[PDB]
Amino acid sequence: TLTYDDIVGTGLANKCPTLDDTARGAYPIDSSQTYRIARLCLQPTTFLVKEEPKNKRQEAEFVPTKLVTRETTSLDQIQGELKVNSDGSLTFVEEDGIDFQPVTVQMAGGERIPLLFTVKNLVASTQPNVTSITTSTDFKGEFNVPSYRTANFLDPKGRGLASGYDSAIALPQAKEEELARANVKRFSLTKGQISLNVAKVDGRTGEIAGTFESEQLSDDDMGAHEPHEVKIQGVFYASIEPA
Amino acid sequence: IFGIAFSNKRWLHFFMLFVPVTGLWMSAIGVVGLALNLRSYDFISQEIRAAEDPEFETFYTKNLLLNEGIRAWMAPQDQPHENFVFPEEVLPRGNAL
Amino acid sequence: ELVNVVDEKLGTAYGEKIDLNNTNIAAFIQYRGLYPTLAKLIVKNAPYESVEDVLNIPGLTERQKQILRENLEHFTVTEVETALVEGGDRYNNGLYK
Amino acid sequence: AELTPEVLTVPLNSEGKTITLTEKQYLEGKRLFQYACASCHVGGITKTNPSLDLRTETLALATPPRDNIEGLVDYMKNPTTYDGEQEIAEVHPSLRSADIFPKMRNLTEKDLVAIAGHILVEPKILGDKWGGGKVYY
Amino acid sequence: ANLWERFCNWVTSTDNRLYVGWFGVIMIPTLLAATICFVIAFIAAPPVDIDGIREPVSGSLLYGNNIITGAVVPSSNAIGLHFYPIWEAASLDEWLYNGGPYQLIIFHFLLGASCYMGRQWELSYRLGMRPWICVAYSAPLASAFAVFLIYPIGQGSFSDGMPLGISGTFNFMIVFQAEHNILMHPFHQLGVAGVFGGALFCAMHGSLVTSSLIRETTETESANYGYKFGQEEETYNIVAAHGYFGRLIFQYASFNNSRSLHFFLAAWPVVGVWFAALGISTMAFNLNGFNFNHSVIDAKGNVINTWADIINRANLGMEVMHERNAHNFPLDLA
Amino acid sequence: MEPNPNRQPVELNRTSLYLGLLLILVLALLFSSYFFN
Amino acid sequence: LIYPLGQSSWFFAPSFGVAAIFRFLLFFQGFHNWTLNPFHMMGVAGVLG
Amino acid sequence: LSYSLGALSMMGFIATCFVWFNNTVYPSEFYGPTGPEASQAQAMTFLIRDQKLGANVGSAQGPTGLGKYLMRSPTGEIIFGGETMRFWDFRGPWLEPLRGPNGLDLNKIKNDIQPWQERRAAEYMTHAPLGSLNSVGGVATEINSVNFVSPRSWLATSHFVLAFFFLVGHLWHAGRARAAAAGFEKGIDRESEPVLSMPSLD
Amino acid sequence: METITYVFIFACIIALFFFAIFFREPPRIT
Amino acid sequence: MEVNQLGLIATALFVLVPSVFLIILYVQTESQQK
Amino acid sequence: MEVNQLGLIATALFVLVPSVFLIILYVQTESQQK
Amino acid sequence: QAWKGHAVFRNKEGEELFVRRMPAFFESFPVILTDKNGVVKADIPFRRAESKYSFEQQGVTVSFYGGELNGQTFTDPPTVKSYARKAIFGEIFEFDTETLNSDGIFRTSPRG
Ligand code: CLA
Ligand code: CLA
Ligand code: CLA
Ligand code: CLA
Ligand code: CLA
Ligand SMILES: CC(C)=CCC/C(C)=C/CC/C(C)=C/CC/C(C)=C/CC/C(C)=C/CC/C(C)=C/CC/C(C)=C/CC/C(C)=C/CC/C(C)=C/CC1=CC(=O)C(C)=C(C)C1=O
Ligand SMILES: CC(C)=CCC/C(C)=C/CC/C(C)=C/CC/C(C)=C/CC/C(C)=C/CC/C(C)=C/CC/C(C)=C/CC/C(C)=C/CC/C(C)=C/CC1=CC(=O)C(C)=C(C)C1=O
Ligand SMILES: CCCCCCCCCCCCCCCC(=O)OC[C@H](CO[C@@H]1O[C@H](CS(=O)(=O)O)[C@@H](O)[C@H](O)[C@H]1O)OC(=O)CCCCCCCCCCCCCCC
Ligand SMILES: CCCCCCCCCCCCCCCC(=O)OC[C@H](COP(=O)(O)OC[C@@H](O)CO)OC(=O)CCCCCCCCCCCCCCC
Ligand code: OEX
Ligand SMILES: [Ca+2]
Ligand SMILES: [Ca+2]
Ligand SMILES: [Cl-]
Ligand SMILES: [Cl-]
Ligand SMILES: [Cl-]
Repeated sequence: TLTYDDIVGTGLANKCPTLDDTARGAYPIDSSQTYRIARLCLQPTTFLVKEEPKNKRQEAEFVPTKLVTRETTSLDQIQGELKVNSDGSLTFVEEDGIDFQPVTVQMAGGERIPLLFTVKNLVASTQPNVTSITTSTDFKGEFNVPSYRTANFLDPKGRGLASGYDSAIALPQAKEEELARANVKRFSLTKGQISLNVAKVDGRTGEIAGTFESEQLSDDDMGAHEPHEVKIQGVFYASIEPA
Repeated sequence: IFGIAFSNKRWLHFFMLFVPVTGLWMSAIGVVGLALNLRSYDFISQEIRAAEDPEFETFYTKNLLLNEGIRAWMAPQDQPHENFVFPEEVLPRGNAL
Repeated sequence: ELVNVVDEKLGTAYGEKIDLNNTNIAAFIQYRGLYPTLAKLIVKNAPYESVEDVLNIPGLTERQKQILRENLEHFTVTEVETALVEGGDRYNNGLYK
Repeated sequence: AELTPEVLTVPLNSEGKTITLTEKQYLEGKRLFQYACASCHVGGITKTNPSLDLRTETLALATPPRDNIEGLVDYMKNPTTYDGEQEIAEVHPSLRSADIFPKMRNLTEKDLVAIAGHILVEPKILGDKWGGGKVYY
Repeated sequence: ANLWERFCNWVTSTDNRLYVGWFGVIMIPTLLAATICFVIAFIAAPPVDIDGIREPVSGSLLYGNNIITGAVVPSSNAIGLHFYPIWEAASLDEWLYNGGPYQLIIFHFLLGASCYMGRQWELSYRLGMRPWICVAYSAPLASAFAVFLIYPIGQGSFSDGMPLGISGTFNFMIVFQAEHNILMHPFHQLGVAGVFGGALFCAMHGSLVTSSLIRETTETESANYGYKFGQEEETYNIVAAHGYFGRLIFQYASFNNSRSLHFFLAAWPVVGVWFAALGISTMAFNLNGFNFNHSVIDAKGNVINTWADIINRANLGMEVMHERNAHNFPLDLA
Repeated sequence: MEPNPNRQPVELNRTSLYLGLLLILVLALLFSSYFFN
Repeated sequence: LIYPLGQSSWFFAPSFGVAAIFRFLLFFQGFHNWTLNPFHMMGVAGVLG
Repeated sequence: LSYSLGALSMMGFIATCFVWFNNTVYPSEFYGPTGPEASQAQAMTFLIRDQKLGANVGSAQGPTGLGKYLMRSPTGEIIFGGETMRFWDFRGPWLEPLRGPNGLDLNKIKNDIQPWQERRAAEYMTHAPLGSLNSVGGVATEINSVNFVSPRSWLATSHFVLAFFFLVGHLWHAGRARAAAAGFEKGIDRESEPVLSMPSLD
Repeated sequence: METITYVFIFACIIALFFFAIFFREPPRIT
Repeated sequence: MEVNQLGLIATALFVLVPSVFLIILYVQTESQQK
Repeated sequence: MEVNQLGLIATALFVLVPSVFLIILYVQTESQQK
Repeated sequence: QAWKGHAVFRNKEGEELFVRRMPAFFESFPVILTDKNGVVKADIPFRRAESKYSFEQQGVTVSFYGGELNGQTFTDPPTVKSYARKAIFGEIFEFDTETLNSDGIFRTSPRG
């Protein structure tokens, strides 16, 4: 059993727990029992960004990127209700946890793409009649993506939404109109989508692991520019419990 | 050690006069400009870029934020004849502080 | 046409009263008996369609209900503003003294 | 301007009674406030919870009221949250928790009165500076 | 001689145009690495997240800076005092984002400049000189250590090291004033006496030697030709110089001993600058300038401001505005 | 060092300076319109 | 002399005092951005040089 | 003497760092909190305060996008946020009970913080080793009131100054010992000036 | 164009260092 | 008029560089011993 | 970046004019009789 | 190009408010409006969370007398704020910034 001193500085703290190859069982759902996910962990392994269409207006592709913010990317210690629905589907209702990470990835050529990688307010559901969670179970749902910066954030010229100057004070007599988009900060709130694909189940412990893919918008710099579309792929771990 | 060296003592000692004397004279010229508020306050190209691009930041833009704090926080007590009253809500401050 | 949503909110009742749906929790220190116990319950159980709905929070004591009734005249409700409630800002909005 | 008997006259209770502190009590109050309280309450603010200050208007709206000698002396024995709802001796210096806040061990009833009087007199001298924080420095 | 013996003879050779020596064996590669990285970073480095808040600051010329605004930006606050060599990053792109060039540069520089100091001792020894030029150089060197290493150590981050740039230097100074009231610190005051006095005595010595040059030339030529490199006789009249300066003030305030005078010239700026360095190096552990905020109080207890309180208001402006998105809690504790 | 015997002095007389300056100035007068375009 | 003469009054000259002079330095930073001035920069090089 | 001056200088700088960072052989009970300790204690204090008020401190996004109270270190460990991100290597008896395998544990934070931890964090936050030369406690802009400079600051600064001057003494005496041994500590022999027998550099 | 200018001046200064050191007028004892 | 913004420095350097070359050569010819 | 369009010529002439003055003087010194 | 006219600011109660003018020392200056006796009545806040004097709260309006805007009144906070920002400079003018590609930053005159 590993301690903090065993883990510190290794990179392991940013990894989700894994289950070994023998974990191909089934976890029974008693539809009379209430359930929780006691720990949901999401470890991203790839960030893909949709290239901005040249103007050909064909299918713009999601391209690889380089992570520049180090091993600071995973979502973990997330908990919430696991409802059993009348049609036998399960719905996870995210309540709390370390459910976001600012992440900066870099495109070929240098463009840096910050995003708030998140599952905030995740509501994810399985297919109907899931009498047991098995390696055939999947969860699909949506989450909230709030502005990457919150309302106090001040730009390099001191301008902000809930604080800061409301004008370009270094250009006292410039015409305001051309600068409105930079001067007037806006707070973004959009939706993301995620699929959780169960690959491993320990029937005895209630532990499941698999792969995920999420799609969401990146940072829009408080309304100063257009966000990019991001696709995040990785592994996940969850512990299901009666509660 | 350094690649060059004095070889002429008369030059060496004249240079010792020249350097600090010339420095002080230069600083005086700048202050004559400041008498008129004729400052090197800004780089215009910097400001035009930063006004349009909220992700553009340099140590130059950072120092102006400090200057704006100095001005707002010190002026009412430093310039009492102006009778400045700056309500709490107008004072420039970053997060928390 | 771009709007600063916080400035705009200041022209509503949010700028006049404690908005049970938006105002940061320290605002409840303004009135006797509200902080921290009721303040916590109010923020935790927001949003409210009307001010009186604050009386419907489960577990309240009769004393607590009466304090709430005496303080409804100091409360308002407006639409939830994402910019004011994200970031856990209702609990800590980056303002100290 | 002087530190007059009137400046030194503060509310004893919520029932209209006042007490006039002596100059020596004022000095003792400053000293004892510095000794036991100023590490968190310098200048009338509160470092570990800036939402709550020691301004007289703030103390008046506390439950029970704390804008008088009795209210403050009681606070120093049995501190509560601002609504009176929980007793916080376990995390706030008090006579009741002198075991865990050892600086409270040598404070006498007379000392508490002096500290209380300091808290009430100081804003009468300093105005907005008391509980104002850095803005008013 | 074998190869090692020959190599040693060349390294320590008094005949090399630039002295190498054993300190130089470390100095040369470290200073070259620091110089090359600095030049490339100053021209071409992308923005750096100095304060670890995903708010990259542009330091390089190609990314919108001029000579005055440009810098190599300190490494990320997320790194702190962690050692961040290139090989600890997953890629050069990550290394650059997090301010890796700053650490590479300042560590090679500090090593190289320390060896520069040793090398000064070393050559003085080979030439049969007295050894203490290197002790004079310890003053600027100590100052560089203070701003690039000791201050970061005390505050817990290389993100608080002085940036390698003109405007970044001013940023460091202003924030230092806010956080330590350095102007009110006696070690910085000794530093000012050291450099103002150094300049004064530099001009003084220059002017007095120049004033008493012995006539060896005509008016149509520089008086500098009146001195020949390596001549045995002194080129000015120290007796006339002392005769002048002793009357300017009074006899006993003037030096008649050149060795004493030149020692004073060495000692005044060096000692002052040692105190400057020690000011930074001790404010690194937050023993700060004198604090007379509200020191003067009237009979009632009204605060009567002094100039110290006006300084305080300026400092507050700096404090509240610096790193405007980095603080979440009410006190700036490092 | 032992001196290099291949060294020669270089000259430009006044007439050649005047001819050269004329060439350069007239070329500038001619090409400048195309530089500004 | 020249500096206050260009300003509103002698009030803005330096006051003769240690802390007062420090105030004068910080005023020049906040109001004039005097560190950015190449004439001050040449002064610094001549003093430090 | 010079060898010993060099050694003592080295020891001086080590002692400076020992008293600045170490809280084992320099117990914070006696010496006050370390700089790293007090900064972490501040983050702990406000996490406790705001969580009592109902904040979910794990999911609270700060103005920059990083967690207001909690974030990841560059290797992923859960650490306090704000400027104290730099101090995540700090370890102390009042904080460690909240530490799990992956760093600060959110379930422990939500459920297991004891009043003695709140008190200690508040104490350390308000006895940070910052103060003026005349012993006015706190930040440089703080008003007179609290007579405090941490023993950690007194001990670190004094020993840096001492270590520095001892390095100078080392250089002074090492350089002099060399020159005296070789016989030129009093100056160059006018009739045997070494440079005069050396070939010109150019 | 600005960047080119700054780098150009810097490069000239570095070249100047080279000449000032290796191609200085040699100091001669008379 | 919308002229090429490099025309000014192009013309200036076109004139100055070769003119200076010639002036250098002329003056050092004059200063040679007669 | 929106720089001053005269900054390039200003900088170039600031360098070239005095540098050229010095080179002229240096070279004609060298060419004088030894 | 033209004087816009004299801007008169009023709050919801109809009291005349006066914008505090920028002194020459200041490159930037806050927007603070007082009544005739110097009491603060409205401002443009930096921090909004504890704002009490915002133009939105105080119902600040601006009416113009003389110049191009003579007889006009604006009540929408963005526009009223915009004119208040210009009032710190004193009388308000319309400028052609296009002809010279003017950058919005003050320069001295031949006197300076
Ligand atoms: C690297 C740090 C640094 C350095 C080396 C300098 C260096 C300089 N600064 Mg700058 N400064 C700095 C940082 C620095 N500054 C920063 C970060 C700021 C913030 C913007 C400033 C703000 C600043 C201001 C506002 C001014 C300077 C000025 C100066 C110059 C002062 C010259 C002088 O000696 O005047 C000292 C005074 C004199 C030489 C006048 C004559 C004095 C007589 C002879 C005294 C006689 C005394 C007598 C015998 C009696 C003594 C009695 C005793 C009891 C006291 C000098 C070039 C000044 C300058 O530019 O002036 C033109 C100035 O006004 N600086
Ligand atoms: C004089 C040569 C020299 C020296 C001293 C350094 C030193 C350094 N390099 Mg640099 N480097 C050099 C030349 C040198 N470099 C050259 C020529 C290149 C081009 C290939 C580079 C390219 C380079 C890169 C890309 C990087 C460095 C980095 C570093 C740092 C860490 C090195 C390390 O981890 O070694 C570990 C080695 C040891 C601990 C040696 C132990 C073995 C000995 C025998 C034991 C005794 C040593 C002991 C500590 C005491 C010293 C003895 C003393 C008492 C006399 C350090 C500042 C890194 C950096 O700057 O990080 C921020 C980094 O990323 N270097
Ligand atoms: C600023 C650092 C510094 C400098 C410039 C010097 C300079 C000098 N030393 Mg001292 N020394 C120092 C620190 C220093 N010392 C310290 C801290 C100690 C205590 C351990 C000593 C112990 C010492 C002894 C025992 C002796 C000297 C001696 C000398 C003199 C003769 C040359 C020599 O043998 O060097 C030796 C150099 C050192 C011991 C340290 C030099 C440190 C610098 C920074 C170079 C580091 C190079 C290193 C290989 C790079 C590490 C890279 C890393 C990434 C692996 C010369 C004046 C000799 C002398 O003649 O005394 C009378 C002698 O016998 N020194
Ligand atoms: C390691 C050395 C050291 C350290 C860390 C301390 C620490 C402390 N002392 Mg102790 N003490 C010391 C040595 C030390 N002392 C010595 C040598 C004496 C005999 C004089 C004393 C006698 C003493 C008394 C009587 C008292 C203290 C007190 C205190 C506290 C307040 C200090 C203060 O206000 O400073 C004020 C700061 C100064 C006076 C400035 C000192 C600056 C010096 C002069 C600069 C040194 C530079 C360098 C060494 C010189 C080299 C010159 C160069 C050219 C070569 C503090 C905890 C007080 C206390 O609180 O007790 C409970 C107290 O009342 N100390
Ligand atoms: C003004 C001069 C001055 C003063 C007042 C001090 C004072 C102090 N120094 Mg500093 N020091 C100085 C100059 C000074 N120093 C200089 C010039 C240097 C070299 C640069 C140092 C290097 C230095 C270091 C490296 C350290 C100190 C430390 C200390 C402190 C503890 C001293 C100690 O216990 O020594 C140790 C005592 C001895 C060596 C004497 C023998 C002690 C015996 C072995 C003790 C046995 C105890 C044992 C329990 C017995 C029990 C019996 C059992 C059978 C029952 C003390 C505050 C320490 C500290 O606190 O730093 C932060 C420390 O680590 N000093
Ligand atoms: C990639 C890119 C572009 C990188 C560049 C980035 C970057 C930040 C570049 C820096 C830009 C830069 C240089 C900025 C500074 C600009 C600036 C402020 C310039 C000042 C200009 C100026 C005219 C100022 C006026 C005041 C003035 C005249 C100052 C001169 C200062 C000066 C040169 C002093 C001398 C310094 C010095 C090292 C002297 C050494 C002398 C020497 C060899 C002594 C040794 C010696 C001593 C003896 O006693 C004896 C007996 C002998 C025999 C002997 O030998
Ligand atoms: C209308 C009426 C009443 C008229 C009456 C007028 C009248 C006749 C008066 C007579 C009566 C009378 C005398 C009254 C006095 C009144 C009075 C006390 C006025 C006060 C004046 C005043 C403010 C004086 C301040 C004192 C002062 C000038 C102090 C500064 C001097 C000082 C501290 C010097 C020491 C500094 C120092 C160590 C310098 C050495 C460093 C240095 C210059 C090295 C360079 C150097 C030095 C050499 O040494 C030589 C050799 C060479 C080579 C060389 O490089
Ligand atoms: C009330 C307080 C209680 C007391 C406490 C004591 C505190 C310790 C005091 C420190 C003692 C200092 C001793 C000085 C000895 C010395 O230097 O001798 C060396 C020579 C000997 O003098 C020369 O002396 C020679 C003879 S001999 O060498 O002495 O034999 C002679 O030939 C020559 O003409 C003469 O100039 O001194 C000089 O060259 C002239 C004096 C120069 C001043 C030295 C101080 C260093 C600079 C000041 C530091 C800067 C501080 C300001 C920051 C910017
Ligand atoms: C370890 C190896 C380190 C090598 C590093 C390279 C060092 C370069 C040293 C400067 C060379 C250029 C000197 C030209 C000028 C030159 O050739 O000087 C040579 C000159 C020789 O003096 P003499 O006494 O011999 O000459 C006197 C007679 O000729 C009278 O006319 O030296 C001085 O004048 C010393 C004072 C000037 C000191 C200037 C130092 C400036 C430092 C550089 C600052 C610029 C920074 C810009 C950064 C972008
Ligand atoms: O990083 Mn650069 O400056 Ca030293 O204090 Mn805390 O941290 Mn941040 O604030 Mn203030
Ligand atoms: Ca599957
Ligand atoms: Ca335009
Ligand atoms: Cl309040
Ligand atoms: Cl800053
Ligand atoms: Cl913080």
